[PDB]
Amino acid sequence: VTFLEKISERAKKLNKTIALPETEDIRTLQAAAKILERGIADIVLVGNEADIKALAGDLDLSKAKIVDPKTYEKKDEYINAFYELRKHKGITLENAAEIMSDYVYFAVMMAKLGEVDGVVSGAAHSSSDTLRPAVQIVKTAKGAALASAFFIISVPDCEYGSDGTFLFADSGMVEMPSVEDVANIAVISAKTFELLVQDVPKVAMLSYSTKGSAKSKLTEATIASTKLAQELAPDIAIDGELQVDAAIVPKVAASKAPGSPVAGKANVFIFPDLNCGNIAYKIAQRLAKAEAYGPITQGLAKPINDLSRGCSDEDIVGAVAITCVQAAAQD
Amino acid sequence: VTFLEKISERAKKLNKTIALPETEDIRTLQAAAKILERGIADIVLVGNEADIKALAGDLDLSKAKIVDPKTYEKKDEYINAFYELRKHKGITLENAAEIMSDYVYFAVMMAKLGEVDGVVSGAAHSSSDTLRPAVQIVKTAKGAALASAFFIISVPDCEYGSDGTFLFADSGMVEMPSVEDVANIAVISAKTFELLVQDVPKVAMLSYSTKGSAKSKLTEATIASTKLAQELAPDIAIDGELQVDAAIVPKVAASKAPGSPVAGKANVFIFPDLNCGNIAYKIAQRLAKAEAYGPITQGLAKPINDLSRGCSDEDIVGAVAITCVQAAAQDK
Ligand SMILES: *SCCNC(=O)CCNC(=O)[C@H](O)C(C)(C)COP(=O)(O)OP(=O)(O)OC[C@H]1O[C@@H](n2cnc3c(N)ncnc32)[C@H](O)[C@@H]1OP(=O)(O)O
Ligand SMILES: *SCCNC(=O)CCNC(=O)[C@H](O)C(C)(C)COP(=O)(O)OP(=O)(O)OC[C@H]1O[C@@H](n2cnc3c(N)ncnc32)[C@H](O)[C@@H]1OP(=O)(O)O
Repeated sequence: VTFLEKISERAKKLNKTIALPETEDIRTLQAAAKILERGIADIVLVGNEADIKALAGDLDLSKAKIVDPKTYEKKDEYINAFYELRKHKGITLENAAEIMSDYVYFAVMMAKLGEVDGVVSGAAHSSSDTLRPAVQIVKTAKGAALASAFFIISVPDCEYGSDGTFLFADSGMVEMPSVEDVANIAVISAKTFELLVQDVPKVAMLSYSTKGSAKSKLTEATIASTKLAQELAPDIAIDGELQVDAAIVPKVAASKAPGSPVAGKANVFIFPDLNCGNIAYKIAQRLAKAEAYGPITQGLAKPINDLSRGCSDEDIVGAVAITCVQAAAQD
Repeated sequence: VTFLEKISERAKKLNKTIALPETEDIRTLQAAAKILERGIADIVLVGNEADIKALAGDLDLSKAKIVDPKTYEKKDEYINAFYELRKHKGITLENAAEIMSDYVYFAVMMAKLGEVDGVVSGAAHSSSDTLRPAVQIVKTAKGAALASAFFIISVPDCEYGSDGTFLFADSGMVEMPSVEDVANIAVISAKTFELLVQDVPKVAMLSYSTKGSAKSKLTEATIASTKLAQELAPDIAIDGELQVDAAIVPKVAASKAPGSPVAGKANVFIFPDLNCGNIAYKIAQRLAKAEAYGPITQGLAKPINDLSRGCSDEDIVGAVAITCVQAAAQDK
């Protein structure tokens, strides 16, 4: 039972390494130490040993590496690395001596420079601002035209989706996707779903309309995205426009949506905009009592995930596990 | 059902009259028979008497009034009214004659001109065909706003909303409402909610943002719609922009929207557009197990309601009752 227990039992086998820059926060050190007791990941604590000494009390962070930006033996490599990408903005060479003191920035760069598989922060830092440094240093992947935030949504006592589990996107970051984002989000989401849920993605591109039923500007920015998509990733099951019932309910799909590759079996939900995306996930979580995991970022070169201002050592452990499974994508 | 049980019993004490123009469908007659038996409404059957009786069988329709558009007292008045209503659109006197021979058109006119309180149709007939006359003839209450479509949404084992009961709008009809449309749907939805559910409305103008947590044209529109609504109806509890969790989860409301007159106890959800509105209702119904009632139309000067292909005679009975309660906005 449970997305996250499955995810961490797979991370235990991937042997990925994640950086944790928030070493002046307690729950982070609890995570590291739990992470290592369980074999979920090797870990690098970007921080300060003296500071961490009187934070990690009855905890064993021995197995974990400790890296200090202002001491660490490749410091000037990381600074050179940073200045080169950011120099286009009129930022000086020593101004990389700023920014690259941030354990966050330092952590993110270790990932880029191959020294780590991914990074997880944002526990008491800031939830829009882990993304910029991730964007500054790492940026998008390959067939990733953009990025995205998705949620995993597991509905209890549920038969629809992948035994109750869906990916919803974008439900967390991208506010007004174009026809071409909704496109690219659909494709990235299918691969993300597939890696993380280990089931065949069947993508419903959601609307108030089911293939024909209504016609407006919105409906036109959907069928469009369906068709663009159906054609970037032709081996992928994609279909639209589909209402939620057509998408997941077969007996409805068997009137509204005959011969659909997805209608009736959908397990990925792609939303027109973040109003729809966010509203929908919250309704799933709060009214349908779904467990929601996210926001999780997709489409970056290395997985860098941002946390929530109020969550537990046990949550951070799980975020790290998810990131490990994401890093498996590029093996 | 339990929403619909309370509505049905209210209907009995309200003594309203409802036209049922869909007389060539026996569901309509089975409903109308149960409606008169149960004392829910008075009924006008628009249609041919011979034909209606023939088809009735042993249904007790003796307490219903039958009205023939081809040979009713007020035919000519109704026709001239429709011409007057509509001549500015090219409709001629001759056109008006023919268009008002329609039983639905004729029923909606009966409501406009006071001879009935409301109309229910559309069970084996497209909606656009119930809503076109509704909107052409009866039109919007005062001169204002627009007709919109709401759902009553009842989530089981839920303490949020009004014991798990919500109104969602617009989740079935208006596709791309302007800022003003959204503002009007908020005010009208609040009144609909208070009437039908009988609890104090707490209206959340939904968004992915709560009270400044993000900023886009999506968010500026929700805020604009929120503030106009607050001018339109200063005495209604209306807040925005609010995410859903802020709208209904007291603990989230406290950090995201402290001091809100709505956040944490929202019972009315107002959607940016029909993508959001429809996707939301469908997820509530399909994934949260909620019983959904709708689409029901609000904002008309008189309550006209359109059914759907798969209604039972009981589903129609219930809709009549719903319409009787919507018609008691007048009463007081
Ligand atoms: S650490 C474990 C916390 N619990 C969970 O992970 C369970 C699922 N998460 C949630 O229920 C919600 O995310 C919580 C944290 C309970 C509440 O979230 P909010 O409603 O405040 O915010 P949203 O879920 O709508 O997400 C948007 C907010 O998240 C931050 N953010 C934006 N983009 C990202 C990405 N890509 N990755 C991580 N965080 C991200 C922003 O702060 C954003 O807006 P706020 O100003 O914080 O409201
Ligand atoms: S007899 C009880 C009817 N059903 C219920 O009350 C249960 C809740 N409603 C539903 O499950 C759905 O409403 C049904 C009809 C089963 C499924 O319809 P869709 O899934 O295709 O459509 P939506 O629910 O998204 O509703 C929009 C449709 O309804 C028609 N319509 C527009 N505006 C109105 C108003 N104002 N009143 C009644 N119906 C209205 C639209 O035409 C649209 O498509 P149609 O094919 O014509 O119904």
